[PDB]
Amino acid sequence: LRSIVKIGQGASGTVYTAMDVATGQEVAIKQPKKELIINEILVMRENKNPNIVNYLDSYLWVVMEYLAGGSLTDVVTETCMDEGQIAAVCRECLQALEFLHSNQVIHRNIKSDNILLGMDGSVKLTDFGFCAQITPEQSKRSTMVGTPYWMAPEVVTRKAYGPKVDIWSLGIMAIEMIEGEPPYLNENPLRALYLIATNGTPELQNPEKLSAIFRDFLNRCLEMDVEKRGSAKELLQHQFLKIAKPLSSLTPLIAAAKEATK
Ligand SMILES: O=C1N=c2ccc3ncsc3c2=C1CNc1ccc(S(=O)(=O)Nc2ccccn2)cc1
Repeated sequence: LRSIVKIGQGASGTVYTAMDVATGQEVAIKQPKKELIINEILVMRENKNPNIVNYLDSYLWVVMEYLAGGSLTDVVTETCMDEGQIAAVCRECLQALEFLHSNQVIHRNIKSDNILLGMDGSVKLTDFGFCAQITPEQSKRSTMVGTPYWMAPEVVTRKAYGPKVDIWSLGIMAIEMIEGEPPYLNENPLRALYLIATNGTPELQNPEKLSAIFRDFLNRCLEMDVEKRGSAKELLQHQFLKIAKPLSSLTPLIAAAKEATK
């Protein structure tokens, strides 16, 4: 409990900004279910990585690092991304996922909403409120947690699921970067859950627009066979990531996004 211790929209609490007095760093400060809070700070403090929004301190308040580029959601809903930019974002997210999975942590809520962007093009992950710390003795989980449209079918059907569900969600995020929305978004969340259960691997509106390499990456991200689905370390070696652009190539997207949402 106590043991470990304005850009605000209502959200699930509010957000503000500030500056470091001594070093000058700019920081962002977040201001129902406290047990999840305990899990969240514990997981955040011991899992620092360049591709994760780093947790600074706590006081309920939470101080974490500053990224002024916004979230990937504004980019995917207001801009058109090309395969190079998508590959760069996917590589950053896969690096974060490899780091977490090597530490036996499953995010379970990967989506464009939980990706933050720096003005330099930095791609980072956040929102650990839905973590799953697994172990050799208990390495699977059946709780139906996450956001419906991004949830893997094995999670939806409450089967035994592992870290690769994150991979599935990453694939859904890739569809976001292609079409602007995850599959079934016009449907309500419950019908969306049923459609994920009954259809399986989602179909793209216009797959013809994609290179065979990108289709291959998606097919290895959205494979129903968990053994056949790729791990983060396996996917980091995919040829798709070879056509990745420099992160500095996301700065225009960010610039476009802020123009669109103003
Ligand atoms: O840098 C950040 N680290 C964060 C960690 C968690 C978190 N949770 C919600 S936001 C956030 C974090 C940020 C930055 N968040 C952010 C929010 C809005 C914008 S913005 O493009 O919309 N600019 C602004 C600025 C003031 C008021 C409203 N919007 C930019 C970054």
